[PDB]
Amino acid sequence: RTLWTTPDTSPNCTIAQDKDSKLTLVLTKCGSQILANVSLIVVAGKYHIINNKTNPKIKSFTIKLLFNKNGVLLDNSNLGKAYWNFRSGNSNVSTAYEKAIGFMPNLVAYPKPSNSKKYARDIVYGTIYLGGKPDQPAVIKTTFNQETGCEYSITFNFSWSKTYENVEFETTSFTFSYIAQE
Amino acid sequence: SLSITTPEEMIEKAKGETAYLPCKFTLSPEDQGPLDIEWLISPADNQKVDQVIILYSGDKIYDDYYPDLKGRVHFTSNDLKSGDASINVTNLQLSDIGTYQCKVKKAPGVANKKIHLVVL
Ligand SMILES: CC(=O)N[C@H]1[C@H]([C@H](O)[C@H](O)CO)O[C@@](O)(C(=O)O)C[C@@H]1O
Ligand SMILES: [Ca+2]
Repeated sequence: RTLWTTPDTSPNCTIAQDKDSKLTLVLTKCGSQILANVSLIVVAGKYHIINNKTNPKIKSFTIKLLFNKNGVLLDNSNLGKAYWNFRSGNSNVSTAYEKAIGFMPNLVAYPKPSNSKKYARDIVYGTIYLGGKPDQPAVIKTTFNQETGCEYSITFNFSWSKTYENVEFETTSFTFSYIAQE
Repeated sequence: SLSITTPEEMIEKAKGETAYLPCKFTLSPEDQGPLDIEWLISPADNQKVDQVIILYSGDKIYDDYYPDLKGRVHFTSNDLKSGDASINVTNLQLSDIGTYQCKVKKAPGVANKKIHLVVL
């Protein structure tokens, strides 16, 4: 099964201001591994058009998905709940899901912060490209179970090093996987 | 240069809960001066200047500032100097709604972040 944002979401993400972005995230369960595909289109606000000549210190921002013990997305996540659900065709089933523990990042594989520093294996790095241009790389850093105030979390950090001038923040797609809770 | 992750951020949390206000920073090699962290709030009274909340300065925490937050605000990291100036605010009230600012300095490096906090 597939748990997703749908493939053409309306704004569903709030980073700097309400509904300023479109996170596309598709999670497909392959037994104990989740196959994940992600991209971002920023549609308004601080991160919409990058200009590091005028704003040299805008270099990194983060989106958090926080889940409860049932794998249900929490309200205070950056991603909104309305169109995060099990798929039906190119959309979602009509009723909000109640259980998705099989899609959660495994807590033994990726423990919450403790007296132990999290190992680097709890992170996956990828490079995506703004506007699909090969000379406009940005880094997507994905961390499992970093966050407080939840049972499970997936954190997406987007960052870049180049001085971009009037570059719209809309990315190519990246595939990764992670170990499922069950 | 010195920068902070998500330098403008919106955060929502429910009344009675604990807000986590992130201020994760990255230094440049030139930033060899003393680390200085300052958090401020803009009062709901728009005619009142910003008020200090909490400081980290000379490897010490100073928190005898904004009375409405006294006792409810703490730095969260066990190793702030490694790049984590985040704070939490306990037992959120509707009156905690507002814009919070984190200022990170390590001379000559400087950066700032603003958080719009909403309490439901
Ligand atoms: C898709 C890809 O691999 N892009 C890479 C590009 C291209 O190879 C060249 O721009 C084409 O000439 O080179 C970089 O140094 C750059 O421009 O920042 C790194 C970037 O990751
Ligand atoms: Ca004001």
